[PDB]
Amino acid sequence: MFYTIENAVPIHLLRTGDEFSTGIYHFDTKPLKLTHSWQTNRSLGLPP
Amino acid sequence: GVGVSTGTFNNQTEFQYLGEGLVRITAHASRLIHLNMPEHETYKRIHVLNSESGVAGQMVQDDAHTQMVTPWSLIDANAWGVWFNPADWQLISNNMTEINLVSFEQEIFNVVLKTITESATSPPTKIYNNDLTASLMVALDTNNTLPYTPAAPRSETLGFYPWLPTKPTQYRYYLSCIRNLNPPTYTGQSQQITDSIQTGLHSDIMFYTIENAVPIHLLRTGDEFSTGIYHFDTKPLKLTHSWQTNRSLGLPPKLLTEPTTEGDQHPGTLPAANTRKGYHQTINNSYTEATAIRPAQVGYNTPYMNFEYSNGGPFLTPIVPTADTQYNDDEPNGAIRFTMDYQHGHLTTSSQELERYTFNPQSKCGRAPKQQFNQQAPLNLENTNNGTLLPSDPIGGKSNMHFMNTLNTYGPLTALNNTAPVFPNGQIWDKELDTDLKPRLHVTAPFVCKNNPPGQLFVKIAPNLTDDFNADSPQQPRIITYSNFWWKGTLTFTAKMRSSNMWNPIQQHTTTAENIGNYIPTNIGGIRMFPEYSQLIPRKLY
Repeated sequence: MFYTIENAVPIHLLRTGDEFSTGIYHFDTKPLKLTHSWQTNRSLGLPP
Repeated sequence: GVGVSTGTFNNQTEFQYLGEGLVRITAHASRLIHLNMPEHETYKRIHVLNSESGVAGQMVQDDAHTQMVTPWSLIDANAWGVWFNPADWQLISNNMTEINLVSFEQEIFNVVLKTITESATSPPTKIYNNDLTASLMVALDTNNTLPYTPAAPRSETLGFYPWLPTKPTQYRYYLSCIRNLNPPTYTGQSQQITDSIQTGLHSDIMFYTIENAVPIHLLRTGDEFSTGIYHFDTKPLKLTHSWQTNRSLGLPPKLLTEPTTEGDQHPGTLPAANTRKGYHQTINNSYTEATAIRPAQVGYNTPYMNFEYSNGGPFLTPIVPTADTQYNDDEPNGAIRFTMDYQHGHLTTSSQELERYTFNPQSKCGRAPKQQFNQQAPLNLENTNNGTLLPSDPIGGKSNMHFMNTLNTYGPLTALNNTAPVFPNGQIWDKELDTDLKPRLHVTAPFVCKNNPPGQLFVKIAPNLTDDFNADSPQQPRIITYSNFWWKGTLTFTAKMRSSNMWNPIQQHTTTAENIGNYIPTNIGGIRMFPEYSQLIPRKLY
């Protein structure tokens, strides 16, 4: 697999007075939990 | 509303048949519940360390952990025995190909609270009054804030009998442990086993309170209460068993010699190996059945009797329960041994308490490790004691631990089957483990709620304070009180009828003059509810 920036993507030239901006990408991602579980098999269900 | 009944008793089993062959199995279950006044009005955080836990070998016997003992009692009816009776089961399993959870609703009624006054006038006489005004506390954790604790796996469900009263159990959940058992031992050896436990990592402490997380309804004799009407979102359950194994998948090799004499004795002949044609997931120009291309892996060996150890301690690594092979193995095939109770089957009368009985699902998948084996590099029909691992080879130097004990064959190619419904002690639905990645099924029960599971029903007798104040003191004294209140639940399923496709008749559970005894009372009033196979209808797999 031999890729080339030049060969696969259009390149913008920028002089001091120039600017550039990504569009606005939207993610499609499974939300991330900010909580931790603790229970282990020895802690699941109805205690004897 | 003192002298008026709030609800109604009904323990009928309605089987509505609809178009295209579906059925609205509606199970009504009523039962007279009895509740005693909680003996310790507080929330206790107890540990548990058994002498047995800290001994050479007896590690498997470890019972350590921490309990949050609440003053509340729980009403769990999640267990087949609650809803159906022997006949019901026979019908459903003998004729439905699949069945699924639909709606469920409980209802508590005809509450009655009772005071008990002591009269030690010579012989200890008991006087029973009615505290018309006292109340019965009821709480419904709709959102499941309180830790889920199915009763079924500890036969602490409601009584599988409509004509017999029953008791709800003490609600107590698990709390973080920091169990220590280093290091494992073996029956004989002398070593110093450290056996400790200290309430888990602070960051993992979960201390719930019925009072703090759920609104509680007070109920006086004339009061009533009812769950809404919960709807399940569950993967339908198959009531049929597969049989085909990898040695029974696809196009059987064509024979060249059909027998000429009656009897399963005389078989047919297959052309020699070599001359056979087709795919091979091996090199040798000879195509054998054991070594033949199959769609996938039906079943899989799960390292058996393996004990894993995480914070809370050591524990057995669960195995998907599937039917045993002709070499009744069980333990490696996750068989499930239930223990009955004077209220969940098992002759009410019998002198000995509880019953045994192990269970084996019908779907054939399981294995017979005492048979399995491995060969090296280019296979080679005709082993090399050196290039062949056997079911009797010493692993890691121990003369009885063979490779199978450590062998795990799970893979993308694995095709597996779900647990089976176990009438009656079996659990029915189950909450899903809130982990980022979920399990493909549970062993506990066959139904796992995709959404939020039905709510836990809590009960506790309202403290009947005396005149000897409260507060400004440890444990408060109160009038001895108790309650008799009825309960009615309505569990609704959906199932499909079966149909004659093949030529031969199939399995079906029936009455033999040698078992009716089990479905008939005793000359004294004994009743049994011995468990029965389920999923007894044959099914193609490929």
